[PDB]
Amino acid sequence: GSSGSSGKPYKCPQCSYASAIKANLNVHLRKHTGEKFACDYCSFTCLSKGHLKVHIERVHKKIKQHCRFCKKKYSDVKNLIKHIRDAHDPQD
Ligand SMILES: [Zn+2]
Ligand SMILES: [Zn+2]
Ligand SMILES: [Zn+2]
Repeated sequence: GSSGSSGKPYKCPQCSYASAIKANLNVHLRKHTGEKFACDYCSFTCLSKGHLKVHIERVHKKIKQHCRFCKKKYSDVKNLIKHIRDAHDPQD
């Protein structure tokens, strides 16, 4: 059948790494260790801080935002922005 000569079945849940041995997968994961930026919305994690931010702008995008000025929640942040410029419109 299709499945003939398979290899590198073990995949890394941290990156697109692979190996033909479990042990290897373990030692390989050790390298990933270090800086782990977890999401402040879900059980998500990333090595690149810059990326983590995007995860929220793509996953948790348009989340109930609470105005730090009038403690007013807004279904769509987009609006919250205009609001501040409307009600909380600065002199500058
Ligand atoms: Zn890896
Ligand atoms: Zn998240
Ligand atoms: Zn406000």
